[PDB]
Amino acid sequence: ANQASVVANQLIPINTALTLVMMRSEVVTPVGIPAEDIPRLVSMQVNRAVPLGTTLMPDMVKGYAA
Repeated sequence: ANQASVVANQLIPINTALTLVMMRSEVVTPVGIPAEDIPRLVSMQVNRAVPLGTTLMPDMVKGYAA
């Protein structure tokens, strides 16, 4: 139920280091990367461009392992 995920706050381009302005927290379905992981994601890279409003999933971030 009320578990919040990391959602793209702007289009995130491929192979670009994640910054805090790119990530917001939102309750969405399906559930993606927990919103508590936003600090851990800073400077990690996505392996695909992520459109605005997309829920970040584990498989999209290079090197991510919960």
